[PDB]
Amino acid sequence: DDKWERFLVPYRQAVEELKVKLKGIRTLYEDHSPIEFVTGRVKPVASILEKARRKSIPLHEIETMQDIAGLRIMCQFVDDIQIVKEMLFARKDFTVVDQRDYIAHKESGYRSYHLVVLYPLQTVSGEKHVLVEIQIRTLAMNFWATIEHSLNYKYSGNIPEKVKLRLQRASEAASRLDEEMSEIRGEVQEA
Amino acid sequence: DDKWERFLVPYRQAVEELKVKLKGIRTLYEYEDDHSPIEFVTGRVKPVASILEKARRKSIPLHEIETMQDIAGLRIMCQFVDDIQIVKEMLFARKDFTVVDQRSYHLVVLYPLQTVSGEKHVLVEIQIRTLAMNFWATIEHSLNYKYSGNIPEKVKLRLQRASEAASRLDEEMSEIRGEVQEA
Amino acid sequence: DDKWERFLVPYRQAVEELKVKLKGIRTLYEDDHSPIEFVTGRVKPVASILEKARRKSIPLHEIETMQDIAGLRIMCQFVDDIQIVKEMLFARKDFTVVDQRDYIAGYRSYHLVVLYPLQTVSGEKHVLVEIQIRTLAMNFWATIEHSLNYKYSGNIPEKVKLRLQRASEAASRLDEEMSEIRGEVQEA
Amino acid sequence: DDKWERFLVPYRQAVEELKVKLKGIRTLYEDDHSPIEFVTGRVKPVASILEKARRKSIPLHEIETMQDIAGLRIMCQFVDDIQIVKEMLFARKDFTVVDQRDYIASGYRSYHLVVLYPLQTVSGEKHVLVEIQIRTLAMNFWATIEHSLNYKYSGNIPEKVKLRLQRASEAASRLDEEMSEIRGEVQEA
Repeated sequence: DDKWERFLVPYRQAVEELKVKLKGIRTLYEDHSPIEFVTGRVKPVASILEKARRKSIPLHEIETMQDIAGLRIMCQFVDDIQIVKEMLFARKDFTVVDQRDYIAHKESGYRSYHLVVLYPLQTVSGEKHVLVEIQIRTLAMNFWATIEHSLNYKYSGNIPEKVKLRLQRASEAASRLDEEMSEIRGEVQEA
Repeated sequence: DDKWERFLVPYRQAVEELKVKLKGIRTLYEYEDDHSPIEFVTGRVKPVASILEKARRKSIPLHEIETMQDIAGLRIMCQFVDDIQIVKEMLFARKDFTVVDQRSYHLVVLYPLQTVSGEKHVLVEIQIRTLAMNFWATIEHSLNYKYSGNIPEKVKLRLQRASEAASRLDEEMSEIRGEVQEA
Repeated sequence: DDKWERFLVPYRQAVEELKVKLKGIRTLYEDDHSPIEFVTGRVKPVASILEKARRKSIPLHEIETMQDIAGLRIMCQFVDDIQIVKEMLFARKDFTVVDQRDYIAGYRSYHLVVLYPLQTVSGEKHVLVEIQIRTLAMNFWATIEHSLNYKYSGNIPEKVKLRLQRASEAASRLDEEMSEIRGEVQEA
Repeated sequence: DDKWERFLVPYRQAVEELKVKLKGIRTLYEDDHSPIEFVTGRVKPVASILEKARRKSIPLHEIETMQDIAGLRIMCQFVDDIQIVKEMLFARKDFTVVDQRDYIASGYRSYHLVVLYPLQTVSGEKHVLVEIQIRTLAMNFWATIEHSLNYKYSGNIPEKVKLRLQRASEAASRLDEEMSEIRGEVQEA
């Protein structure tokens, strides 16, 4: 079982390196920083196994899983997301290998931009390329998604319809808040 | 002004001590693992510039700065409106400081800081807000800064609209929470 | 096994709170000489708790009496800094000192034990926390001694044991020359 | 003076990124003996850059040629670890080594190398020089003290204090020698 913890060591180190890197973006800006804060997480073994058994994964290719390592970048404004995206695409300390835009959204109201990078981790024995998922979200998107995640866990994937209807209303309310915020930003920018 | 950096030392330490304390609440829950009434905690000591400036707009003599309740400040952000009362009650029950005032919900605590030369009781303001309110409030504060306290009418309208949208979001979240708890 | 990590939660939080407090001392000083160089803290792993419980025959219902489930280490530059730190700790009002032992007066270290009034969700929990105060040279020697004793399962060969003893004497002489540097400057 | 802190921002970020990288080495090892005990990093204060800026003949036009505005220190338990860390650093591909100087071979002992770190910024890449020193714990202790004394006495320690500092460097060296023999003995497994 520490074969697991030995397997996850590079993923954890990739996340810590990328956290300090991405947090440097906001520091460099202190005008308006396009990043409010940054979090990162390596998937717990249980959650790796559960998803592997839910999506057809024999345990020998789990290394194909794109989100064992994950970061989340939270932005104040919707337009900040495109800015962060472009910064990430320009970085030379990793390469972007995949992306998908749920901002351009899901049936329940999930809003988030995803990309996956291949991070060239320097190890004791040389280089190891590890997949790291990076999501970019507004604060309001992140708030809604966090609640949805908690409810799906609490109800084991079967949220009762009365709660699901309200969750869907909350996603629209979060979306409207982001729209009003966008109007504020655009109006300030017509400087 | 090294006079300043020395004056602010206790305030900064009180904030760091209180941050680790309050962040421990969430930790206590999420082993548990049910719902933490705290989502996150931030803290800041007011910059020398902003202390002086506020001192001069409500007419405060330089020997009366230590009376200011918000040189040191923390902010506690909660998911749900109902969490705010839960956090409030937790803070009133803690024995490692005393609550001396209250009125976003804010309270002020007196923190018995241990220093090398003995004790120093320092005032620290604690604001408790929902995430949605914090988001609006951060933008309002920034605009108030950018426009030096006189926000233009075309921006203030949009800020009011954002405030209403934040309110609607908190209301839906509250309804979600209300449905879940009657389990 | 989930019972264990819930049991250790208060110990971890006590350590994190004490670390930030004790690191504040150096901050308060930094112009002058800080009696503290750095601060570390650790909660003993369940494995190590159980094993010590079995060597000093502690019923699992009595483990909470163990003084070093939670531990901090304070490292100082000079031997004289240790007395200064000791006095600071005895004067603090955010905990109470309940025990101490001085191996400075080849293992060298000062130990004390405090009772920390941890604020929890359900009220107060008083937790025992061991605080060791050491010079850098002392901590270095003790760290090596601990590692070897682990590698050799408590039975260090005589050829390694002789060198470890000479090393503790070298560490002690290093501290002595450092003390003389301090004693002279101080005689300003 | 705000030009100073904008100037130092990349240096600070380079140090923070390299700290997390180098601290990952020990983690990777824990199980086994880590050749690294701990890692610190520092950007030089404006005052100290300027003072060094030409008591050592450097125009502020070319401050960036200074190799130690950004600095890291790697502390090892054993003298033999230093060579291991050195070889690890030369093998890394996330920077390039551009200079080195060896005082393992006043009583000062330390191995130095200088790397060029390709910092990703908002405006593209910035290559910054970062000095990395590798020291035993006992060496680092002594050097920390000398540096503090050199500050107290504005760069010329009086000799009655300097003599003892030399005796102290010799005491640290002897501690390292016994530890080396211990390491040297255990490995003969």
